[PDB]
Amino acid sequence: VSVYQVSGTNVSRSLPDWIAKKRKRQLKNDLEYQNRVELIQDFEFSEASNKIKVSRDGQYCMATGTYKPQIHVYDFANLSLKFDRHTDAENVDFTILSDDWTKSVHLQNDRSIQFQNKGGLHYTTRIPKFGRSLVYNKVNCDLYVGASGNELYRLNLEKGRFLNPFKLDTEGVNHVSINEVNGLLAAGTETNVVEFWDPRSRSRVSKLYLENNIDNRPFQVTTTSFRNDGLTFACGTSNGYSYIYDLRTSEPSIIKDQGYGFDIKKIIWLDNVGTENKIVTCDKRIAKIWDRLDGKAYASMEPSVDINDIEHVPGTGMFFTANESIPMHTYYIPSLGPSPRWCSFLDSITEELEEKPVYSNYRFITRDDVKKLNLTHLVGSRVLRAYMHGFFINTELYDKVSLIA
Amino acid sequence: MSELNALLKDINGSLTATSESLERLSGIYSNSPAEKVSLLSLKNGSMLGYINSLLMLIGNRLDDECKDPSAMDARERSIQHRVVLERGVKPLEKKLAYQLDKLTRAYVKMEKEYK
Amino acid sequence: GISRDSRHKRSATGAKRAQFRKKRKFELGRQPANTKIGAKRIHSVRTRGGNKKYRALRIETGNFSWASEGISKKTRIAGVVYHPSNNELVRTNTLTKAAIVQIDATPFRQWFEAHYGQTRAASAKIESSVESQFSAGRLYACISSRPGQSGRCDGYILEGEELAFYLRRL
Amino acid sequence: QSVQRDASKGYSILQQTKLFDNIIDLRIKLQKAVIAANKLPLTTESWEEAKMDDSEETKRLLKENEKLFNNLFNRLINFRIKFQLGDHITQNEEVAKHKLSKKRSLKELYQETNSLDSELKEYRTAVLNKWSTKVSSASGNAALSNLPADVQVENQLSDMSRLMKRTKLNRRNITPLYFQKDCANGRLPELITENPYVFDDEDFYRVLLNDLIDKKISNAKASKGRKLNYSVQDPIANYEAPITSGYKWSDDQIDEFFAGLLGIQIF
Amino acid sequence: VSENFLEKMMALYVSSHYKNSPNDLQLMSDAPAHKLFVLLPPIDPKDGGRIPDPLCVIQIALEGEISKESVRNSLSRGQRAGGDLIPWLISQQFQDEEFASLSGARIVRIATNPEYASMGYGSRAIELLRDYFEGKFTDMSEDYSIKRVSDKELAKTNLLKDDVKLRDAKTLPPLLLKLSEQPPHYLHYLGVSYGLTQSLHKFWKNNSFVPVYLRQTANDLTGEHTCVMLNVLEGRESNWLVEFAKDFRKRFLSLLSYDFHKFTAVQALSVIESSKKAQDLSDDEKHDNKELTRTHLDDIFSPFDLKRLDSYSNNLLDYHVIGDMIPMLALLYFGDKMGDSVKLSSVQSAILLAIGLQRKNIDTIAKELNLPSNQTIAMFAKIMRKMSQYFRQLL
Repeated sequence: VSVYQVSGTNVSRSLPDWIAKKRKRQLKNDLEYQNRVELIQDFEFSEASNKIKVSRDGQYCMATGTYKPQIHVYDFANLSLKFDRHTDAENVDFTILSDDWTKSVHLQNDRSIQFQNKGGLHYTTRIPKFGRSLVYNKVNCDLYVGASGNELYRLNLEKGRFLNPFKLDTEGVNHVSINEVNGLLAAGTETNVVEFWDPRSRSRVSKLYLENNIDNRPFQVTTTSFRNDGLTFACGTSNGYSYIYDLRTSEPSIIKDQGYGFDIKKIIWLDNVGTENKIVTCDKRIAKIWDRLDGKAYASMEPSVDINDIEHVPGTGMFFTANESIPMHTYYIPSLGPSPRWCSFLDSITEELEEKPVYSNYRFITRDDVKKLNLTHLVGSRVLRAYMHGFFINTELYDKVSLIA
Repeated sequence: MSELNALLKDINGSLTATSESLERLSGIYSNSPAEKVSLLSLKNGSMLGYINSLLMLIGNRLDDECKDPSAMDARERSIQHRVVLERGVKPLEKKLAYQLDKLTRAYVKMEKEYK
Repeated sequence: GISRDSRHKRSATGAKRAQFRKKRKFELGRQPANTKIGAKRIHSVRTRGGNKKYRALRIETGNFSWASEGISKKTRIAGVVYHPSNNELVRTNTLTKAAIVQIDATPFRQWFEAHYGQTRAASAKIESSVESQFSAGRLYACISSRPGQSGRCDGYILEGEELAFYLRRL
Repeated sequence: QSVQRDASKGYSILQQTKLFDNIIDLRIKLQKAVIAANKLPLTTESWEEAKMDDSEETKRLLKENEKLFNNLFNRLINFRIKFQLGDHITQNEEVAKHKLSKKRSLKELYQETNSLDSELKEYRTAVLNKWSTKVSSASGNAALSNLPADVQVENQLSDMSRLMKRTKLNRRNITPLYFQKDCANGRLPELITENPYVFDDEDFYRVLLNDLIDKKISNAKASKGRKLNYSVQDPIANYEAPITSGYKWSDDQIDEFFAGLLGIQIF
Repeated sequence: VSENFLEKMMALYVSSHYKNSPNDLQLMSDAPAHKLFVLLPPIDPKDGGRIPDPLCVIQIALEGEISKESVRNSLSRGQRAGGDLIPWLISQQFQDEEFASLSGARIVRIATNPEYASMGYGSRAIELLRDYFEGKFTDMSEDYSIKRVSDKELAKTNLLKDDVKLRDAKTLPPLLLKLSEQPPHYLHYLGVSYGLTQSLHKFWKNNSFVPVYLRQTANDLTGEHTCVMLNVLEGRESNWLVEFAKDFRKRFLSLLSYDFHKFTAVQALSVIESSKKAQDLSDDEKHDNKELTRTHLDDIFSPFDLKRLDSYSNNLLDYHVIGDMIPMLALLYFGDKMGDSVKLSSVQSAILLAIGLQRKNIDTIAKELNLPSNQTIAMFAKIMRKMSQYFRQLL
């Protein structure tokens, strides 16, 4: 499958970007600068982005930056930066309440929640303990904020009052998500357990203990998401393993390994685009697209810089990935679906795109792990192939060896 | 240290390890009315015959006199049990694999509920 | 938006003072610089007067000084271990002054073999804990600079009762 | 009651796996002995030539080697007699108990191995034909009416000579001690790479280990807001309005799914 | 008890069908070829044997084993014998005698509880049903015929004294039988007859069925086209399905213009994929698609036509100039003559199929796919450009 990178940094991983701007004045002559194409103007923070989401209309895109902590709100219709508003601290999460960009909620890193209207900051409230994630249940008009403390704080926008918090067995909430069809509020705690809560009642419908046979190292859940069908569920472990649980049965349907040993920063259920049985997993370095039923990889988008967050424009092939670099990368996988409306002529110019192309297929093992697994004798064999400081191995062979150890 | 001395010692410890594991095996069996599946049982009975043939071949290899050095009798018996596992028992297990796994799955579920 | 004016606070008696005047430029503050481990990434800040302040948004190398031996070497910063003000800076691996980090010991190890010719002996003797850390491969160091002001992550290796107290806290 | 019967059979099936997996562990430990055994001297002269190197130490080890082997090959027979008895493979209860009670010499133990093999050989013919009938009828092959397993086993057994040659293959390339000397002296009549004297069951060994590994995998204070304040906050009051339609699924369906979340003779 | 259970079956059975007729009950009861299957939830031991409600009920009709002479003789007469729908239809359409001799079972009806529709129970039942005939539910533990009224009893009974009673419970077998207890009949294929709808076709396509026939004339009552889909169980010969699936695929591609122009582009495309999946079932390379030869290309397209093709790829032509060549190009690609060199996305395939085979105008496709006309033309030009490059390579 072909993956085209429309907007992004084109320099190598080793050479950092700020030099590119320094080189750029020296590279004005080169024809590539004139021919290089960017869809959205100024689609870049000064130093880095954190989280990027698209509005329900599909007309507006929103983002957050490192320094100064800014909030860009891009307008697709004008392919431009509609406005940038500063804040008092960095953003851990945000949700666009209204259909448009007009109304939003931000959980900053100072234990504060900020409500921003069109004009500017509307009201600020401070939760009792540090926040880590945020979700809005539209039906009940309740805002659920994960917290480092045991209490899962619940805030009601309609009545404008904190309500009684939901007490959780363990202390720590890395991520929260709500099933749209049902309303299950799955809280991902630091221990290998997800506490599923009925919103209408105040109860614990069940707790799900995740299990990883391959590794005995304890792990933390980092992301949870529900499919739009309403019955399937996802998880991401701190060891780099993503699960798909069918809620009715406790056992995992599939255990796919990204392979780089890096946490799973976000999971997107690609139901709308077409061929509904696709799930995207994102890591620090790589994001892979693989089928939910069979586990065979479809296509992978590897930028040369760390990925902070990824998001999918609904019903299209556009993939926005918030990175740790000045530009915010954009990815277009034509196979999945059509290009969005606002990029009408993106298809025509597909040839000039980079068309970036092993690494997503196999698992990556460091030198230390090789000694732990006593795979030293295979060093130099066709089984293990090298890249930076570790070797690649087939996932099955790794699971074969790790269980042996 | 003579090459034979190393081999005797290597055989000596390996045999000793074989004793401890067998004693554990006998104890677990003695712990084990539950009805025992005939085909899978024959698989175990067949294989214990195979290990028995291997040992008696080793005994022929330990024997200094070496009367029947090629060890046809021990070798023939190893064939006899080997064919049963590879050709007779194995195809039946695959055809019976689904129902066997289902029955085992039922028990582990019930044991979880009891726990 | 950030301000340092003391007018907004309550008086010592507890009265609620009225908003005296609008915010003035000579009493400003700027957003904090959450330095995190990674590729070096700094941007200048034009401050009052012609002076400039460097904001270390990202950094992965720093000069660290062995004070007992009085030497200094440039080393990579492995990760934050314990931070006295707030713990959640440890969880996100944020760098600020007084944060305790783990630094690669390889340059110090090479220098020590060079200077003392040992992996004369009495001088070569060093605290047991520091030798154990050298065996481990990472050294506990305290950052002395202010990454949010000077753009540097300079610091020094923990030794003696410093090391004892912080090891107890860990 | 029926569930209990299914559970008990499900229970019984498991130990057969565990018991088999243990026997695999027995074979794995013995693998080193078999490899060392194939390397041993093949003739009396080589054995004598082997012993002279360390006569006293070799004599000690040879005495120890005899004792542990005899104790082992005693122990295996006792377990085998018990196993064939408990599984009803052997029907003569009194004879089996007598055999366990009495100690046995090497020749007597050799004799018992033949008796145990013969008892198993009859059992195989009954069981294999029994299950082959069950599976074929279940598959509809009876309705169709691929050889029966018992007949299949004999056909391969009738082809002993090919099974004869497979083992003689020296895949490991093991060279017995003083093998060259015996060859030069014409002490190895069978030879006068496929070596008759070397036994190689690595292919069968590798299949078993692969089977074991796969099975495992398949199984596998109020200040700063630190205290919560519930008093109404005017600026955020009525910040948004609820949807009256409610969740997509009906309230009844939602309730049922939550209850099940994460778990005449009619029958 | 049986009456109580029977009603529950009919409730589920009747609920799916729009307007059921009473006669089918007699068909269910008397017809020897018919067997009834019921999917039941896990039984709680605490219920004391209370009958559980049926979640899914499957009625299968055994079919086939027709003598070749009967097939030939009756085919020559054009007379259809009662029963054995699928063997008779497939034989008539393909003029193959061997298939009629094969044994199969037709899934006459499948019904699931409407409130629990789409929950995946439907796919479970077919999965279990498929495994049953393959032979996986073999008995693990080491008779169900009922004695018929004897002629002697009939002769000894007087009309006035005759004691008409329900049969004694001990004689009757159990109402529900575990799959292991009763052996399955040997079968080669499982068949389904239904009106083509996207939800249904996706459900069957997921259950490994293959399309072999589609009726040209839409059903008057429903407006849908009847489709026959077949599946081959493991351990049975599969070549005949592959030959049928290919030949049906060729019928569909040309037939799309006449009467299936009403079908949506996506729906028509999916039918092609399901048929192609049959080819994937055949691991053998004996029957494979043939690459177009240089001589074959020259016969189809003249040198001026190829030059006309290339200029459009270079954008030196108007679209209308290449209007004539789109159907032949569509036939060659979807016939797989072009080979691995040219592959297209789902959207592009839907676009080419519409202009090429449906013969729909470009604007009509733009509306059906909810794309602007400009993008549709732009995507189409890319398809042509790939095609022009391949012809250059072959030349």
